Amino acid sequence: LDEETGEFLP
Amino acid sequence: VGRLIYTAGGYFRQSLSYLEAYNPSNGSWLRLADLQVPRSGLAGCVVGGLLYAVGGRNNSPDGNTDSSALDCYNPMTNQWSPCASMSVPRNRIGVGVIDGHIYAVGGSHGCIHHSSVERYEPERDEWHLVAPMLTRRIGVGVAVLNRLLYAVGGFDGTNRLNSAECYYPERNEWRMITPMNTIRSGAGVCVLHNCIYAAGGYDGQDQLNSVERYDVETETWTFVAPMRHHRSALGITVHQGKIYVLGGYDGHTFLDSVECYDPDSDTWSEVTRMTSGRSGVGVAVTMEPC
Repeated sequence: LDEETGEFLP
Repeated sequence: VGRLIYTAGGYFRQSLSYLEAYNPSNGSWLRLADLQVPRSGLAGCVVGGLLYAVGGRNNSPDGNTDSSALDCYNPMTNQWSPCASMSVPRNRIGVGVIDGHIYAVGGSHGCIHHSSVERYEPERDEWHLVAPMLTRRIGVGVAVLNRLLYAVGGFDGTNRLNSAECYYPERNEWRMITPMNTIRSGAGVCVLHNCIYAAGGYDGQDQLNSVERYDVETETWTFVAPMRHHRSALGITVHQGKIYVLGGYDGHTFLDSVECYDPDSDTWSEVTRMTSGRSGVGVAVTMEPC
């Protein structure tokens, strides 16, 4: 998880 | 006067194409024409009454495409029209407007972290690169005060930043300014009265709810009242002397709360909720669609 945006990277 | 707070795009599970507008006069929300491509980490701005969506990324189930796109929404027609694309994709971009010209600041392209900056000419429909920032910045907060462009915080690919710099257009030059008291990436940065506000963000450990403002004359950062919710990757804009922050990520859920800062009383209050929680939206204010 991108902790700044909440986006899942894989 | 009939202006709305537009929110474009954002992220929840995937990048979104929503365009919704909030009316502070009556508290109503309107869903308008979708973006042609879903984008999160984009920026919104307004020139000549037209809304612009700049950069971002389509984080989809099948793809992760950074965007160099510039798209223009017309409230009169409720339609999106593409414009000339930027020189490079810019995810988690910062955007400011000086004298009808759109400045695109920083952002990421894959694992590259931009220091580059480029300037859009609406009537000529042209982008041109200008002087790059002193620091590479993604998730950078950008605002304009007294026809000067400020780039606040962000992430340079190694460290989150409390540094900030100012772009002086007549000299095509960037200068560092006083650094913030708090390291901030993904904060909401706007201008209210004679101050640049930095709200929320991520300091490397936790999402922030603190807010500090920069007095360009005294060159100091001062904390004001904190937001009710910790949030990073929030939307932010100013409307009639108040700051509105929209959504973001608090480390647990994607917020739908919209908080409002009154500088006369130095207080935050929740004024509405978005139709759904999301982060990484692009926010701007212009006339209502009709």
